[PDB]
Amino acid sequence: DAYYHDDTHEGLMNEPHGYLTMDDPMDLRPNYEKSALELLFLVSGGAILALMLG
Amino acid sequence: HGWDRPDVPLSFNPLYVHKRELSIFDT
Amino acid sequence: LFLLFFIVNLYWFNSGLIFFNSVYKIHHDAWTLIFQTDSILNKLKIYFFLLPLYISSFIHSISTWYYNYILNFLLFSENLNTNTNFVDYITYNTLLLSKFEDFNLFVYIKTLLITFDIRQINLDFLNEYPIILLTGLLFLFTTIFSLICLSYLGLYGVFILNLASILLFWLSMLYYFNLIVSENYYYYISLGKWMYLSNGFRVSFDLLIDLTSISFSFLTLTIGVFVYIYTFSYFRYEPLVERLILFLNSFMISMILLVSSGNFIVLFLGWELIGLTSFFLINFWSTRVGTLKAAFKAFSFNKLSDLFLFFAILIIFSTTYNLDILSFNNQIYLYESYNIDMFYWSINLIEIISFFFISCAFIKSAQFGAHIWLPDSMEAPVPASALIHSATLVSAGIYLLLRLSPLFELSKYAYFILPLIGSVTAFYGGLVSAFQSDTKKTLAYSTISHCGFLMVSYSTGVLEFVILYLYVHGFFKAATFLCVGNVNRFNRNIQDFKRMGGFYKYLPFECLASFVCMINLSGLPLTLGFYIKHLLFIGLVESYTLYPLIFSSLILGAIAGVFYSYRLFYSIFFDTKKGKKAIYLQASRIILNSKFYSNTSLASNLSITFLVLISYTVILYLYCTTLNNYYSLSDLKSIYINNAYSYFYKPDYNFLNAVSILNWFVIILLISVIYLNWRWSYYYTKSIDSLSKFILFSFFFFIFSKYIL
Amino acid sequence: MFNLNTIYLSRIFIEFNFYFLFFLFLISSIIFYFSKIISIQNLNQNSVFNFLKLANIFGILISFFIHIISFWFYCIYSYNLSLNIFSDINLYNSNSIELLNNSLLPNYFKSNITIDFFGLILLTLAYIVGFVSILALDTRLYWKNIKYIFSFTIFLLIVYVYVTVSNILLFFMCYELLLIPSFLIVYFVSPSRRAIQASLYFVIWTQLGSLLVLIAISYIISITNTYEFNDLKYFNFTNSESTIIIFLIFLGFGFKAPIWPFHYWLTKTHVEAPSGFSIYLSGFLVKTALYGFYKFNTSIFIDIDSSIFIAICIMGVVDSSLKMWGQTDLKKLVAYGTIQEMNIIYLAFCWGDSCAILGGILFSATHAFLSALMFFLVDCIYRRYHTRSLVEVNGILHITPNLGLSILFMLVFFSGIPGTIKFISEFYIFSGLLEASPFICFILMLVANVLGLIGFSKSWFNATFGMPKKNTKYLPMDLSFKESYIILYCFFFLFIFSYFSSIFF
Amino acid sequence: RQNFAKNITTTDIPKDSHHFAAKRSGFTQTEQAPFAYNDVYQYPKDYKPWNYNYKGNGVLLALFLGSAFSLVAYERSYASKTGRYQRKVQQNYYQI
Amino acid sequence: FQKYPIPRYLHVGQWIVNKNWKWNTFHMFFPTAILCFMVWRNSMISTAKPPNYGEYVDPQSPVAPKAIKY
Repeated sequence: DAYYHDDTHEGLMNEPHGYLTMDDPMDLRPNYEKSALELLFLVSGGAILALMLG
Repeated sequence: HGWDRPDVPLSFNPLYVHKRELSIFDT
Repeated sequence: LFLLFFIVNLYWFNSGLIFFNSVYKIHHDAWTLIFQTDSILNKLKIYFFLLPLYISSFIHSISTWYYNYILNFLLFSENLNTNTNFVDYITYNTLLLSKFEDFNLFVYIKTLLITFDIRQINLDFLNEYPIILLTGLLFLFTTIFSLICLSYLGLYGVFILNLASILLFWLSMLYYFNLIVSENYYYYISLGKWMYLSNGFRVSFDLLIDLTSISFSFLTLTIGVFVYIYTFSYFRYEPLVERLILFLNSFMISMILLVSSGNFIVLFLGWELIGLTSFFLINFWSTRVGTLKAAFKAFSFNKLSDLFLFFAILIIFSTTYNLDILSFNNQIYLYESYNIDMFYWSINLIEIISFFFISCAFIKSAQFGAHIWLPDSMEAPVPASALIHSATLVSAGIYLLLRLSPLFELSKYAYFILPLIGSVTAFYGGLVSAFQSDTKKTLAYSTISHCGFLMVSYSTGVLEFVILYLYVHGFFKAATFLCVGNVNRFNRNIQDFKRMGGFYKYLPFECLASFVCMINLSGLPLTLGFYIKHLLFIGLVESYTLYPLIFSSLILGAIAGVFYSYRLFYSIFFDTKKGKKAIYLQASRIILNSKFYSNTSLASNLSITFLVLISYTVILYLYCTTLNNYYSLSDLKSIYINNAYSYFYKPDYNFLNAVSILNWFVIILLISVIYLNWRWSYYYTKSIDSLSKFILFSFFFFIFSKYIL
Repeated sequence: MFNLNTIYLSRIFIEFNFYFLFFLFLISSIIFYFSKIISIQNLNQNSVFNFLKLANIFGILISFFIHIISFWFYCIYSYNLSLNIFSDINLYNSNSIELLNNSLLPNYFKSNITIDFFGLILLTLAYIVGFVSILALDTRLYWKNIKYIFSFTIFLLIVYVYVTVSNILLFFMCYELLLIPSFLIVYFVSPSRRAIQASLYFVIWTQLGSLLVLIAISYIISITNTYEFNDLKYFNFTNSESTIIIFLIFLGFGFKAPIWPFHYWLTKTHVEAPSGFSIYLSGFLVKTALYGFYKFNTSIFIDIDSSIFIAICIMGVVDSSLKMWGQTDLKKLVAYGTIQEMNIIYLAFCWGDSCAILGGILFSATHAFLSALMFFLVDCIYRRYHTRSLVEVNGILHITPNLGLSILFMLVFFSGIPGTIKFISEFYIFSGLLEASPFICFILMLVANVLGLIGFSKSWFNATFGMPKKNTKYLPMDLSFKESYIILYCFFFLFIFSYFSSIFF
Repeated sequence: RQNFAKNITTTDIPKDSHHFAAKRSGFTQTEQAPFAYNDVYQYPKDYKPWNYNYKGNGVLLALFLGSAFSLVAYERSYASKTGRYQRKVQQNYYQI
Repeated sequence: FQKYPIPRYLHVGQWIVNKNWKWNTFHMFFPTAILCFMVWRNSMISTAKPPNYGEYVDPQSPVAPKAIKY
C-alpha cells in the first residue's frame, strides 16, 4: 500500500501476549483444584482406554 | 501520513446513558 | 572405533546368517553341525563364528522373556515361566539357531528402506482408495488447530498453514472430480460406527463422494480457495484477519461435510454446522449489536430449517428404519402408495416428507418469503458474503433436491411448488437487484433470483441443467463479489454506488474483471449464463396450471440481469464522479506514482484472474460432458427421464421462434439501457444521431449479410 | 467366558464403594467434631476446613473412579446374566446360581443389593454433578457455615442406598431424605436475601409432591403387605386402585420433576439458590424423581390411557419454551431450559416399560450435564461481572474470551448438534412420539427446538456480543483453570457418551 | 479472605530487588517515609504467559502407555474370545 | 483501521504476529498430516467402490446383495 509500516517498526503490532488463564503464575497457594480436575480428566481417559476401547 | 495521529479515541465507543425506564413489557 | 567395530560385526553376522541359511534349508545340516557333539574344539567352533548369531540370539532370549513378564504383569496370563528356571530357557533359546532361518540382515534393511518409497505409489491405488479424504481431514484439522493455536501461529503462520491445507485439498479434489464426473467413479467411505439412535441401531459417520457430492464440493472448494487467497488482501490491516480466515475455513469444511453426507445424520450435522458457521461469519463484527440482529435472523431461519429437516428425517426413519441416503433413494418408491394419519388428515407419505424437505430447502436456498435473511446477511465481510451467496449456504437446498431426487419425482407437492416458487423467486430477486444501489445487496438479490432459477431448473426434470446453472452462477457470482469487495474497500466501506464513479482509472483490473464476470453472470447473449438460461427455458414444462404466472415471472427475471449488471458496472466505474473528494484526491497524488502503485492487491488481482480462468475451464468441461452430442456424464441416479434433451438436440421451429422472442426482448433492453439519456448532456443530440445511424447500419448489415453476399 | 469372579467383583465393588464413602464421611465428621469445640472455621491457615475440603473432594473423586469400575463390572454382569437366561434352551436345566454374602462388611439396612442400569446412571450423575457443585461452592462456605462441605457426601450416600435396594420402603425413604440437606444448603449457603422465601417454596412444593408419593406408597404397602417388587409382581391392583396409584405417583414426581403448573418453586429456587446447589438441584435431584416414578409405575399394571399425563408433559414443554424470550436473567433462562428438558424426559416415561425409557435415561444424563454446564456458566458470569441480567452485562467475548467461547459452544451443544448425546435423546423420544402422535410430535419439536431455542439463543447471544464499555476499571479477567476444565469435562462427556455401549441404550 | 502463608519453605520466591530502590538520603521535611520492601517478582526468561509452559513428558508417556495397554489387552481379549491363545492372522484382509 | 494499543494481560488475537511462526507452522502442519494419514488408513479399511469399467457383478457371487432366508 501507499505508506506501510513493517512489523519490526510498528509500535502497535503485538507479539503474542496475555495470560492464558486467571491463575497467577507466581501463586504461592497449595491450590489443588486444577490438579484434581486434571486427575479427573486423566483417570476418565484411562478408564475409557483400559476398560472400554476394545 | 503527514501527521502524527493520536491513538483511537475512546469516543469511538461512546458510553450509552440510560435515560428511560427499561420496561418489562419490552423484554 | 565404534563405527568400524559395528561394520565388522554386521559383516560377520551377515556372513554367519548366509552360512546358516544356505546350510539349513535342505534339512541335512539343519541340526547336525549346529549343536554338534561337544568336542570342545567343535564347541568353540560353533560358539566363536556363529557368536554374532548366538549373542544376538541371547538378546532375543532375554528381550522376549522380560517382554512376556510384562504381559504377565499387565494381563495375568501364562503363569509366567514356572516350568523353566531361567537357566534352561536361556540355554535352550540361545543355542537354538532355528530362529535365524531364511533371514538375512541386509535383506531386512532393504525391506525397511523400500517401505517408504514414493515412486511406487501408482495411480490405481489413488483410483481405488480416495486420497481426497486425507486432504479433507488435513484441511479440517488444520483449521481446528489454528483456531485453538491462534497465538503459536501469527497472521502469517495461520495464513500459510491454512493455505497449504486448502491447496492440498483442492489439488486432491481436482483429480477425483475428473474421475467422478467423467469415468463414473464414486466412493462410500465409512468412518467407523458413530452413535446409537434406536434400540440395537447404530448409525455410522459415512460419506458419499459421488457426482452430486463432487460437484457441490468442488465448486465450494474452488470458490473457497480463491476467496481465501483474496481474503488476506481484503482484510489487510484489520485486527482479526486470522479470525476471518478461520471462520471462512470452518464454513467451507462444514459445507464440504454437508454435501458429502452418506447418511441423513451426517446431512443434519452438516446442515447445523453450515448454519452456525454462517451465523459466526455474519456476526463477525461482534462488537456491533446491529450485526447481531441480522446474524440472529439468519440463525432463526437456520433453526427453522433444522426443525424441518429433523422432522423429515424422523418420518423417514419411522417409515424405513434406515438413514443411509443410497438405500433410502433406491427404496422410497416402495412407499409411494402410503399415507400417514396426522391428526384429522391422511397425508400421503411422499407428500409430507417432500413438503418438509422442500420447506427446509426453500429457507436455506433463499426463496420468496424465506429470502428476507439473505439481504440482511450482507453485514458479513465480502469474502464471507462471496462464499455464502455464490455457493454453499444458498446451494444447500439445491443439494437437498438433487441428493433426494427419487423422492421429489413422486411428489405432487414438489411438482406444484418447485416451478411456481422458483419462478416467483427468480422474478422478485432479479427485479429487486435491478433497482438496488448497494453492490452487496444487488448481488444478494441476484443470488436470490438465480436460486429461484435453480429451483425452476430442477422442476424441469433435467439435473444436468441444474448442475450447469449452479456451477456457472457460483463461479461468476463469487468473482463479482470479490470485485465489488475491492471496490467497496477502495470506497472506504461505502457500498452504495451513488457515492462512486470514475473508478475505472483507480481500479482498472477491477473494472475489466467485473465487466467479464457481469457479462457472464447476467446471462447476456453469447455467454455461459446465456447458455444456462437457454437450457432452463428448453426444459420448462408447460403442463402447470399456473404456467402463465410461472412463465411471465421467468421471462421478467431472465431479462432483469441486463439491468443490474449494467447499472452496477457503469455506476461504479464509468459514471460521473459522485464520490467524495477525499477518495479520489488522496489516491492520485504525484508522489504515489510508482511501479508499485495499486489501489488493490497484486494477490487479489491474481486470485480473481485465476478464479475466472478456472471457472471458464470447469464450465467448458461440464458443457462438453453434458451438452455435447456424445453424452459423457456419469450416472445421476435418477430414473425419471423426460424429452427435454430433444429440444436441445433436434428443436422445432416454434421453440426457436420463442427463444428468438426472448433474445429480441433482451436486445431491446440493451438498446434502452445504452441509449436512454436520463440527464442533460452535451452529447444528447449526438447520442440520438448515433442511435439512428446504428439502426440504419444494422438494417443494411442484415440486408447485405443475408441477400447480397 | 463369563465366570463367577465377575459377579462377585461387581457386587463387592458396589457394596464396598458405599462403605468406602461412608467410612470417609464418618472419619471426616469425627475429625470435624472432635478437633474443635464450636465446629466453625478458625480463620487461619492451620484449620480443619482445609482438611475437610480435601477429604470430601477426594472421597467424591476416588469413589467416583471406583464407581466407574463398578459400573463397568455391572454392565458386564448384567449383559451376561440376561444372556444366561436367554442362552440355554434345554428344558431340564435352568440358571440357578446362588451367591454368598461378603464376610468383612454387613449388608447395610439388611437388604440385598439390586442394581439396574438406570440406578447406576443416576449414581454416576450424582457423583459428577456433586463434584462440580462442590467445586462451585468453595467461595460460599466460610466462617460458621463450613459444615455443608459434607452435604454432597450425604447426598451420595443417600442415593447410593436409593439406587441399590429392592425394598420399596427404603426406596421411598431415600427419596425422602434429599429434602433436609437441600433446604439447609439453600437456607444457609445462599448469599441472596430473597433465597429464604425460595427455600420455603422449594420445601413446600417438594413436600406436597412427597405427600402424594407417600399416599401412593401407603396404598401399595397397606393393600399388598410387602416391600418387594417381586411380591408386587405376584399381586394385581383393581382398575380404581391402579388409577389412583398412577395419578398420585405422577403428580408427586411431577411436583419434583417439575411439571406444569408446579415449576414455580424451581424458578424461584434456581434464581435464588447458590450456583453450586443450582448445578446440583437441576442436574440431579429431578433425575431422582424420574427414577422413583420409573420404579413405581413399571412394577404396577395400569389399564388407563396415559393421554392426560402426556398432555400435561407436553403443556409443560410448551409453557417452558414460550417463556425463554422474556427472560433477561440468565439463571432464570437456564431454569426454564431445565423445566423444558425435564418435561421432555418425563414424557418418555408415560408409556410404561416400553422402549421409551432408554431415551428417558439418556436425556436424563444429557440434561444433567447440560444444566450443570449452563448453571456453571451463569456462576462464572455472576462471579466476574457481579450480575446475571442481560441489561447489565454484555460483550463478554471481548473482555473474557474463554467465557464467551464457552457460552457459544454451550449454545451449540444445547441446539442438539448430532455429535453429542442431546441429539440422540431427541431422536429417541421424537421418533417414538412421531409414531405415537405425529402432529403432537411436530408441535413439541416446533415449540421446543425453534421458539424456545430462539429465545434461549437471543438471551445468550446478546450477552456474548456487544461492547463492555462501562466500568472498565472493574472489568474481570479470563476463565481460571478450574472453570475451564469443568466446562471442558462437560463438553467431553456430552461428546464421548455417544460412544457408550448400545446394549443398554 | 485468603489466609495462607506467603512465606513458603519448599522454595525461594524468584525476586528482583534492584527494580525499585528505596530512598535513603536527601529527604525533605514534607516527604513521606520510604518503603521497606521493594522486591518484585522475576519471571523466567523463557516463560510464555499465553500458553501451557508444560515441558515434561509425563502426560504423553502416561497416555501412550495406556493406549499400548489397551492395544495388548484388546489383542488378548480377541484371542480369548476366538478360543485361541494368540490371534490367527489371515493371509488376506478385505474391506468391510 | 488505525492500530490502537491492546492490553498486555488480555489473551486476544488482535494484531498478533509471532516472530517464530515458521517453525510453528511446520510443527502444526506435519503432525496434523500424520494424524490425518492414520485416520485415512482407518477409514480406507471401510471403503466401498463400484466395479470398474468392463467389470460386472456375478449375481451368484457372495459379493452380490443377498436376501434374508426366513
